[PDB]
This record gives sequence, structure tokens and C-alpha cells, in this order.
Amino acid sequence: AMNVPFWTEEHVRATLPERDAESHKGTYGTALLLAGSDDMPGAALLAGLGAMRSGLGKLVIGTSENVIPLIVPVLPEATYWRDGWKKAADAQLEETYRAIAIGPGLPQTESVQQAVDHVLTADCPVILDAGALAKRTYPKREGPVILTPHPGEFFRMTGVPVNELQKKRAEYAKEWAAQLQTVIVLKGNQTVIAFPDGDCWLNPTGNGALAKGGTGDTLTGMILGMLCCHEDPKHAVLNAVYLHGACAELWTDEHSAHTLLAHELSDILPRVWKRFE
Amino acid sequence: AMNVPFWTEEHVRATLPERDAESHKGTYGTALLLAGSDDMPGAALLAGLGAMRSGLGKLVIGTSENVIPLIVPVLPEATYWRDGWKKAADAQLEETYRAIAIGPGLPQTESVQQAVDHVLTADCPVILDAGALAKRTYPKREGPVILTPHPGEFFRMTGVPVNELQKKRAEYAKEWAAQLQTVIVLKGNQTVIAFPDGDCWLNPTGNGALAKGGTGDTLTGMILGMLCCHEDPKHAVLNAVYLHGACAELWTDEHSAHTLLAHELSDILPRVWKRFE
Amino acid sequence: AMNVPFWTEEHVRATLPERDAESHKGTYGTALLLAGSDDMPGAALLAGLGAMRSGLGKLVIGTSENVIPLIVPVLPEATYWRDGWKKAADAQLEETYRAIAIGPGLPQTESVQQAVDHVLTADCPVILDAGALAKRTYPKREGPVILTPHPGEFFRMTGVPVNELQKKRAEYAKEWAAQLQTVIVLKGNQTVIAFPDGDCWLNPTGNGALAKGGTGDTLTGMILGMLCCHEDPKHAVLNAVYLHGACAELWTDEHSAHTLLAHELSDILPRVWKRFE
Amino acid sequence: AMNVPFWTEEHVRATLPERDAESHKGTYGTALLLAGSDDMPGAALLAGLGAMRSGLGKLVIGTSENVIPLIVPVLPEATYWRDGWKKAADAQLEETYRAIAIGPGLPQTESVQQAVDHVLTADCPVILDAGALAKRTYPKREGPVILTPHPGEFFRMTGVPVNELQKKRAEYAKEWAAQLQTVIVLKGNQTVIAFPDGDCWLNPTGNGALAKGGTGDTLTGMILGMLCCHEDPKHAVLNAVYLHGACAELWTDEHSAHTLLAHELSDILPRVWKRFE
Ligand SMILES: Nc1ncnc2c1ncn2[C@@H]1O[C@H](COP(=O)(O)OP(=O)(O)OP(=O)(O)OP(=O)(O)OC[C@H]2O[C@@H](n3cnc4c(N)ncnc43)[C@H](O)[C@@H]2O)[C@@H](O)[C@H]1O
Ligand SMILES: Nc1ncnc2c1ncn2[C@@H]1O[C@H](COP(=O)(O)OP(=O)(O)OP(=O)(O)OP(=O)(O)OC[C@H]2O[C@@H](n3cnc4c(N)ncnc43)[C@H](O)[C@@H]2O)[C@@H](O)[C@H]1O
Ligand SMILES: Nc1ncnc2c1ncn2[C@@H]1O[C@H](COP(=O)(O)OP(=O)(O)OP(=O)(O)OP(=O)(O)OC[C@H]2O[C@@H](n3cnc4c(N)ncnc43)[C@H](O)[C@@H]2O)[C@@H](O)[C@H]1O
Ligand SMILES: Nc1ncnc2c1ncn2[C@@H]1O[C@H](COP(=O)(O)OP(=O)(O)OP(=O)(O)OP(=O)(O)OC[C@H]2O[C@@H](n3cnc4c(N)ncnc43)[C@H](O)[C@@H]2O)[C@@H](O)[C@H]1O
Ligand SMILES: [Cl-]
Ligand SMILES: [Cl-]
Ligand SMILES: [Cl-]
Ligand SMILES: [Cl-]
Ligand SMILES: [Mg+2]
Ligand SMILES: [Mg+2]
Ligand SMILES: [Mg+2]
Ligand SMILES: [Mg+2]
Repeated sequence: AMNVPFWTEEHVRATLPERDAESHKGTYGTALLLAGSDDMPGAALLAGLGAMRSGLGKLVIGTSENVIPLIVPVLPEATYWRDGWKKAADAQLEETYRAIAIGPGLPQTESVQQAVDHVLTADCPVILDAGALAKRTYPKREGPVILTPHPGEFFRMTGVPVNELQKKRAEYAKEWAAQLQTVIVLKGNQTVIAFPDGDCWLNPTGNGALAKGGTGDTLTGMILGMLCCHEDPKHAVLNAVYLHGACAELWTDEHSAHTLLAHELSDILPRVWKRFE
Repeated sequence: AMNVPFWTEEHVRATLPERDAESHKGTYGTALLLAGSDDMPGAALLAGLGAMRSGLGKLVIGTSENVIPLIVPVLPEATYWRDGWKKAADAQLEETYRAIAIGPGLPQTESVQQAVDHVLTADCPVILDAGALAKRTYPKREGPVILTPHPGEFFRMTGVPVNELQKKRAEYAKEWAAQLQTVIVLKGNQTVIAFPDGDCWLNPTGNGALAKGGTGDTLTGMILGMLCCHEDPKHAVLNAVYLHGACAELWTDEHSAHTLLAHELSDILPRVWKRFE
Repeated sequence: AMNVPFWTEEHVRATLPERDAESHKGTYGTALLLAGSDDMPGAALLAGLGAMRSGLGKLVIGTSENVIPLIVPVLPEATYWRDGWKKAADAQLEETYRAIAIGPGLPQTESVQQAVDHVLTADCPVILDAGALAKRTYPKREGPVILTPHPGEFFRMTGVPVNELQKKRAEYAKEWAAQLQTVIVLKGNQTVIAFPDGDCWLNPTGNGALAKGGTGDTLTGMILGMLCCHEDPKHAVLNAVYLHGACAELWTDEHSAHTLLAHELSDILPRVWKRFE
Repeated sequence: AMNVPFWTEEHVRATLPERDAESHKGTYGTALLLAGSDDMPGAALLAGLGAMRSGLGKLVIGTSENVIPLIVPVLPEATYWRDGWKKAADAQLEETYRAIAIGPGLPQTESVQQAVDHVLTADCPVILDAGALAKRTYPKREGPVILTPHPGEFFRMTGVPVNELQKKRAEYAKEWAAQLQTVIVLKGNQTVIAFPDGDCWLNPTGNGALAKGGTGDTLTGMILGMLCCHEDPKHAVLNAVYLHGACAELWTDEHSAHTLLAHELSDILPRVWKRFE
């Protein structure tokens, strides 16, 4: 390795925020989630649940109109911007959000990139995932840009083939976080969290129960919510990745690692988070 | 303070109603919930669940047609008045209800105010929340009118800015309950329950887990149901606010306060209510 | 009273059927449930769940087309006869069913009565509930006809006002079961189960948690399923009514009687039924 | 008998795969499920849940367009091929899958057979169930073909009447697995798993709780998922059938065998599978 340190339980315990008696939901902010399309609807539910579970005050889901009815019965606490991810291709966000995520369940299209460009003119942290991940550069702005690639997405972004990436994961994550001036959460066993200021950590939690469709959609939502309740966005990303993996570890105490469904990570998070308080 | 007393556990225990062996659902009344729009559907599910959980006999949900399918799989016990909140703008209620709530998930429009005006000609308690909260006066009628503003809604109603309101919450709640001749449930930590006869209490339960979208929608439903099973509507409002907060406190025994979803308050209420019996 | 005996735990234990190792789902029959309309959809979900929980082999739900999508995510084990309750107004059932129920969530219309007339030409037990309950007579047929009126429905059927009915419930139930030559399950505390052969029992289970919308829809489904797995339809009706009430009693051990939702009765039935085996 | 051996717990324990720390979801493959039609939608949800529960990496559900919204809220981890089972009638699969299942909730039509013919040109294991089961032969190909008939389906396939089949189940299953050169999972108590190479086993698990609509749909999904995580497809089929039955046995420890709903088998599988690890 390059001796990248693990973000450990001690670090998590020291950095997780309080929800004090005097707070109101405004204290914890409104998040925007731009996710889910008619063709890939479930991602929006997975990210929505992860976000509302993770300490935000309010969530607006800008999903395709036909996806909205699929979310409501499961997550009636979310509100909507009808066809929001499409509308965001055409104009600047008018509303102020605490944090924004774009990409889960979105196609890898130019229109999604147009939406990204408009999202990036906001002054808040922004997460790009999935369909929003492309080979491109980023404008100087206020607020971190957080990319959350699977190794195959990292290849799409950089041209580094997966078989080579996997030999030197932190080295590549660090190099590209620096070059792009973005946070890179390079997924996998020992997920790398590389920051554009050159800080970098490894995540010590998780297991093979996570190697199934949807678990990254859940993670994007987790990061989104934690960006709303942490003052330091670096700590939000680190804690989200950590607690996401910790949920999978709790699952495998009494359940087979073959059998986890992503949404259950959100259902487990309430008890797992308590343990670190 | 003004030494406003807390509505304590002792008061709750002394005032919660029995559901005796000889009762039928008619004993507990039919409630009407005018809530949920295509743009804000989840509020109707949240309030519906809170209402059916809270001791009513039957619930009619007057929600937008497209919202009905989103409620049914979760709350198949509810019945419907298709587009009821819209229809209520145009004519008097023909049916007799035990209690009525209007506003969760409704827009802040003149048409919603027209619906309010028609709701107020019924002889039963009425709850106004959310979109139904405006700067206006109320007609002399039979049955209490119960307003449930968040501080921002209170500002909309009165012109008292939130930063000033928060310095003297009970004083302002009492003054405006008197002026409007309505019950005011002024939300927040230490929620104020101010009555138009000058009685006023503070609620001692709850915590920051409640500072998230949807929890007030759940509360409106709780108050609606409790108005159906309490003979004294004052006690219904007080017990609803109390038990709502108590559910959040049970949650935080083994779950992080960051992670509560409003609908879970309704799922917790069955066991919490038992404890006070 | 008239000293009508209670159908006791001892009777239930002696009459509940086995599900032996050598059985196949055909042994337990296909039930037809004609229930749910666009205006009252939830009844079909409630009765569907109660029926599939109660020992049948297969369930066909003949509900309105727009109701089908509301059932599937909750009860994916059911199959459908699209617009079946409407189609049944126009022709004889072609398929053979083990048992049929009609009425939950159906309007009190002539077309529903036409459907009833066609249902009654089948040779199997038939349950009429809700919208299918009217002032009418019944044709001599093979298989019992089981009416499940609430006292208000009994008034509609017979002209006996509810305040008079309630003074002499068994006497009236027996008289009308005899006159109509139908089973009458006259609902309420101490539900009466009156048979056209003059046998009559009282149900000893249940409590005020049941005095809420939907619980009778659940019961109709329970009776439907139990008619499929009991050889003796009398025992099916008696056991269904008993175990339905027993579920409410289990609920109130740790939950307030004000807070039960009907569908939960079906969720409780698996464990309650085990106790009587 | 013919002394066909039971696939025992010892065999299951020796053959169930690990999900190691270094794995990614690609290791576990993408499955295709061609299931569910407007008329029989629930089968697709049941098989989808069983498949995602059973160790695959990703699931694509090729179901009718109107069925997709019914799956998403329950199984947001699945992705879709809109009208896939219909489209498969018209062209070869372009995408590579680890395993494919076709038939649950599909009609017994020529178009479904056309889809089968195209599925069979893939090089992967394929499961045919329900509507995909017909009297026909199979082309020489790479990858096993796995037929999962109920006795009535076996009759449809072979002309052997059910009353005769049931007297000599293994003998008939073996003879027809050989003749067709397919795996035959002949369902029932003591389900027969007959292989075209002449190997044959009996399944020792399960009980009458399984004799209800939907449980076979769940099984098809289980086999589909296990084909993705086992290197040996024979062991996948055997373990799926075994663990499916084991879930029903866990259910009946504290719940009546009359009351199981198929989807619950998938909910039980996580804990049951752990026990065999
Ligand atoms: N060579 C290639 N191989 C594969 N894909 C390629 C590719 N080349 C291009 N691609 C592609 O890149 C994309 C891969 O995404 P997909 O693999 O298609 O992702 P998905 O099913 O949509 O799931 P999701 O997005 O929820 O999970 P994620 O991986 O984010 O999140 C997974 C989560 O689980 C965690 N996780 C997984 N395995 C783990 C383990 N063993 N230990 C600990 N954590 C683990 C991860 O760290 C993370 O948090 C596709 O567009 C695609 O076609
Ligand atoms: N300056 C301003 N700030 C904010 N909004 C402004 C504003 N000016 C105008 N507004 C506005 O006023 C409205 C505020 O509503 P929103 O804040 O938009 O409400 P919501 O997300 O729709 O949630 P809900 O209605 O379910 O929760 P509620 O607060 O009723 O219910 C919350 C429940 O949780 C309880 N709760 C919250 N925090 C608690 C705590 N710390 N302790 C105990 N209980 C707590 C409350 O008492 C209550 O029961 C908006 O229309 C709006 O734009
Ligand atoms: N004077 C009048 N009063 C009322 N309605 C009148 C009326 N005159 C005419 N009507 C009418 O008659 C109908 C009454 O039905 P509704 O009262 O409208 O029934 P629902 O909300 O649709 O619920 P459901 O059908 O699921 O419950 P049910 O009562 O079957 O099932 C309830 C279940 O709970 C049980 N239950 C209820 N209370 C119980 C208790 N205290 N103890 C034990 N069990 C109890 C019952 O035995 C039964 O199993 C309406 O059409 C109507 O307008
Ligand atoms: N004479 C005839 N009798 C019946 N049908 C006939 C027939 N002639 C033709 N048919 C027909 O054949 C088909 C029978 O299917 P259906 O019986 O209509 O099946 P389904 O309701 O759609 O349920 P599913 O498909 O989920 O359950 P399956 O049986 O696969 O899966 C059931 C699962 O439960 C297990 N199981 C059942 N009973 C068990 C027991 N007692 N012990 C252990 N396991 C048991 C099975 O092994 C299996 O895993 C129909 O098309 C049909 O019309
Ligand atoms: Cl708040
Ligand atoms: Cl009642
Ligand atoms: Cl069967
Ligand atoms: Cl992965
Ligand atoms: Mg991803
Ligand atoms: Mg509110
Ligand atoms: Mg009824
Ligand atoms: Mg089948």
C-alpha cells in the first residue's frame, strides 16, 4: 500500500453529530435527490430511504413523474419535484438546498450532464453517482463535488482499466481526486475515500453482502443525508461509507451474506447508528 | 416563562378513554381527513395512519384521485371521498363527521380556504394544518377550531417573525389563541397548547428525532383520531401531542435520533399507548 | 338469554383441520372473492389477506381492474378475475370453486344482487357480506349461504331496528336464519352464529379493538379460507369468528385496543392459530 | 421406491458457496427473470424476491410494463427489461446473463414458446416453469435446462396422468429427464430432482404450508439466484429446493401450516441459510 489510514470507529464516534432538543428540521436542511427514471425506478427509492434515514431535515426527490407513485407508499415523508432531474437540464436551481445528489437510476446521457452542470452552480456539496459519472472536468465552485464510482465507473471516468485499477486502488483514487479536484469514493472492499486536498482514508467496514444491486444507491442517499447533519462534509462522507458497511456486518451476524437486500441497510441503520453515539 | 404547566403523564393517564367490550365502531365516530395532493401526496398517508391508529371508528380520506392508490396498500382500512378536498371548496358537507382535519399536503390557496369555510359550518371539532393555515379570522361556531402551526406557519398567520416568536412562545400562542378564538398547537420543543378560553399547557415529550419532514402530518392524524374517542376535545389534543412525543422517546432508546421516519411514530403508538392505560 | 352456548376453545381445538405432509394445494381448494370497487378498494385487500391466511389452496380475486394493482404488492400470492364482480352480474360462473365470498367493498346495487344470484347457482358454500346484503330471499341450493351482517345491515335485511335487535340478538338472529334458510353471523360483542337448522352459538372472543373499519372485511376473508380447509362448513364459520376475535385479544396484551388496524389481524393469525393446534 | 437418496443437510453444508470479502457483484452474475403478465402479476414479484434473496449479483426482470410498478416498492433492487418476455419472442437475447428463468405468471401460449426457443440459444442455465412448460423437445445446447413442473404440469408435458404419476414419481421423473435431456424438479412432498445424466435425489424438507399458491414461483426465483452463486448448477438446484422447504419448516415451529404466504419464504431464507453456513 501507500499506508492509507482506516477511518475507524474512534473517528466515527468523535465526529457524528448530535440532534439536540432545541433543533428544528431547518437546522438539518433540505436535500435534493435527482434520481430514478422510468427505466430504472428503484434507485430513487433506495437513495431516498438512505437519505431520510441519515439525519436530513427535509427531502425533495426530483424523479420522473411515473416513479413518484412507487416511492410514496414506502417513504411518505419525501416530497417531490416532478420530473426534476429533467427540468434541471434546462435551468438553474432556484431553491437553496443543503446538499444535492444526482445520478442513481439515471441514464448516461448528455441531458444528465446538463443537469450536473446546473447542479454545480449551487453553493452546496453535490454528489454525482451512476449515470451522472462521465469522463469530464469540474468547475471551480463553492462546495465539494463528491464522485462515488464503482471500479467500472472509474474506468469510464478515467480510462484506467478495472484490472489495473484494482492493483493500486488508492494510488489511482488519490491521483484522480487531485486531478479532478473532486472527492472520490472508489467503491469495493476497502472503499477508498480520496479528497482533493490529498487527504485519503480506507473504509474498514462491510462485506460481500454488499456485492448486489442497489447497495450503492442506498449509499448515495446516506451520504446525502449525512451532508445535511454534519458541519464538516468530509466527516459526512466518511461516516456514511463507514456506517453503510457496518449495517452489512450487523446483517451477517444472524443472516447469510448471500441474502441481503439493499433497502434493509436503511432499516438496520437506526440501531447501528445508536451504537456509535 | 409565564409558568405554563406541563401536560404530564398523570394527566394523560387520568384522561385517556376506555374502549369497552360493549362498543361498536359508531361509538368512536367517522373522521374526515382532507389532505394530500398530487404534488404532496405523502402527507395524506402519514395523517391517515396517525388517525386510524388513534381510536376512531371509521376514516374517510378526501384526497386527490391520484393519491388514493398510494394509500390503499398501506392503510386498506381507510375509505375515500374522491377529490374531496377540492369538492369541499364548492359545497357544504352533507355527511356528519365526528371530527374533520384539513390541510396536510394541500397548497396554500384560496380554494383550500374555501374548503375551510365549508368545513367550519359543520358542528364538530375541526383541525387546520399546513396549507389550510393562513392569515384570517374564524366564524363563531359549534365545535373547537384547532390550528397546528410550525413557527413559520405562525408567522404566516400573524406576522410575528419566527426569531421573535421563539423568545416568548407561550405568550404569543396564548395571545393569538385568544384573539382568533382557536386552539393553537404551536409546534417545536416544548410544544404549546393554547386554548381560546385561556387555558394553556406545554408538552413535555419528544425530542430532535421529530425534527424531520412528515412528523407533523402524523400528529394531525393523531389529533383527528383522538378527537373521535375522547369526549373532551381538549384532552384529545393534549393526549395526542403528548403521545406523539412519547413515541419519539421510545424510538431513541435503541435507535439514533437522526434516523426516525414519521410513519414509524404510528407503528410505535400501539405499544406506547398501552403503557399509559 | 336463550342459553345459547359459546363456541369454546375446546370446540375449536377439536375441529381445526390438519395440513398433512401428503397434501397439495388442490386439497385445499380454490376460493373466489368478489370484492373491492374503485370507490371502496381496501376491502378487497383486507378480505384477500384474511382468505389466503386461512388455509385455502388458491385465491382468485374478482375485483375492479383499478383495484388489482393495489393488492399485488401486499398479496402477490393472489390471482385475478379482472372486473369479476361485474362480470358475475352477467353470466354463470364457468369455473368450480371450493367457496365463494361476495360483497366487501361493493356497492348496494341491483347489479351486485344479479352477481349474487349467479354466485348462488354454484354448488359450494357462499358468503354474502356488506354490499351484497339486502332485503331478499334465497333459492334452495346445494351449499350453505352465509350472511355476515353488522346490526345496521341486519336492519337493512329485516326491518328490525338496531335498538330493538340489540336487546334480543340471538333471538332475532335465530328467527331470521330460520326464515331465510341462511347462516347468520350477527356481528358485535358476543357475535351470534345462527344456523338454518336451528343450531346457534355465541362467540366468546374479541374486544373493542375490533370496533373499527375493516375488521369485518378481514373476517369475511377468514371465513372464506376456512371454508376451504374444513370439511364441515359449520365448523369453518365458527372457527373463523373465534380465531378472528382471538387475534384482537392477543393484540391487546401489549398494544392499546384503540390502535389496532384490521390487516394486522391477518398478520397475528399465524401465531394464534398455532396455539390451538 | 428405487432407493433414490435424499439431498441431506450434510450435502447442503458441503456445497453452499462463500461470499468472500474480495467479491464484487459481477462475481455473482446478472440473472434474467421472464415472468409476470397483466393477468398474473404476482408471480413476478414472488420469483423476483426469491432470486434477489438467493445470492445473485444483479436481477433484470422482463415483465409486462404494467407489472413493473407493482414490483418496485417491494423489490427496489431489481432492474427491468420492459415487456421483456414478449420481446424475447421476437429476437435473440443480445445481453449475456449468468442464468435465465422463464414462465411464472406467463400464459401457456405459442409466443411464450417462441421466447423459450430464443432463451435456449443463450449459453447459460435456463429454468422453465409454469406457462413455459409444454409438451415439446429441447435443442442440444450449452447449459442445463431445468424444468420445474407440479404434477399437473408434468401431465401436460408427458401425458402421464397425475394419479399414475403419483404412484411412481421418481421413476417417471427419471425417465422423462433422460428422454428430454433436461433437469426435472417434480414438485410435491418429497420433491424429485432428476438429472439428465441419470443422477436423482429426493428433497427431505418442507411441509403442507407450501401447498398454496405462489410457493413455486418463489422456488423458481430461488433456483435462479442459486444458479448465479454456485459454480455447480446441480448443487444450485438441489440447495434451492432444500432451503425452500427448510423455510417452511422454520415457519411451522411457531406458526400454523395453514397460514404461510409464499413471499414470507423469502423473508425467512436469510436466517435459515445462515444456519447451514
Ligand atoms: N468491468 C466492469 N465491471 C463491472 N461494471 C462495469 C465494468 N465496466 C463498466 N461497468 C459499469 O459500471 C457500472 C457498475 O454498476 P452496477 O454494478 O451495474 O451497479 P448496480 O447493480 O446498479 O448497483 P449499485 O449502483 O447500487 O451498487 P454500487 O456498485 O454503486 O455499490 C456497491 C456497494 O457495495 C460495496 N461492496 C461491494 N462489494 C463489497 C465487498 N466485497 N466488501 C465490502 N463492500 C462491498 C461497495 O463498496 C459499494 O458501497 C455499470 O454502469 C457498468 O456497466
Ligand atoms: N422561518 C421559517 N422556518 C421554517 N419554515 C418556515 C419559515 N417561514 C415560513 N416557513 C414555512 O412554514 C412551513 C414549515 O413546514 P415544513 O418545515 O416545510 O414542514 P414539513 O417538512 O412539511 O413537515 P411536517 O409539516 O410534517 O412537520 P411539522 O413542522 O408540522 O411538525 C414537526 C413536529 O415535530 C416536532 N418537533 C420538531 N422538532 C422537535 C424537537 N426538537 N423536540 C420535540 N419535538 C420536535 C414538532 O413539535 C411537531 O410535532 C412551510 O410552509 C414554510 O415554508
Ligand atoms: N344504525 C346503524 N349503525 C351503524 N351502521 C348502520 C346503521 N344502519 C345502517 N348501517 C349501516 O350498516 C353498515 C355498517 O358497516 P360499517 O360500520 O360502515 O362497516 P365498515 O367500516 O365498512 O367496516 P367492516 O365492514 O370491515 O366491519 P364490520 O362491521 O363488518 O365488522 C366488525 C367486526 O368487529 C367485531 N366487533 C366490533 N366491535 C366489537 C366488540 N366490541 N367486541 C368484539 N368484537 C367486536 C364484529 O363482531 C365484527 O367481527 C353500513 O352500510 C351502514 O350504513
Ligand atoms: N390434475 C391437476 N391437479 C392440479 N393442477 C393441474 C392438474 N392438471 C393440470 N393442472 C395444472 O397444473 C398447474 C398447477 O399449478 P397451480 O396449482 O395452479 O400453481 P399456482 O397456484 O400458480 O402456485 P405455484 O405455481 O406458485 O406453486 P407450485 O405448484 O409450482 O409449487 C408448489 C411448491 O410447494 C411444494 N409443496 C406443495 N405441497 C407440499 C407438501 N405437502 N410438502 C412439501 N412441499 C410441498 C412443492 O414441492 C413446490 O415447491 C396449473 O396450470 C394447472 O391447471
Ligand atoms: Cl421542525
Ligand atoms: Cl362495529
Ligand atoms: Cl401444490
Ligand atoms: Cl459491487
Ligand atoms: Mg452504483
Ligand atoms: Mg406541518
Ligand atoms: Mg362489514
Ligand atoms: Mg408452479
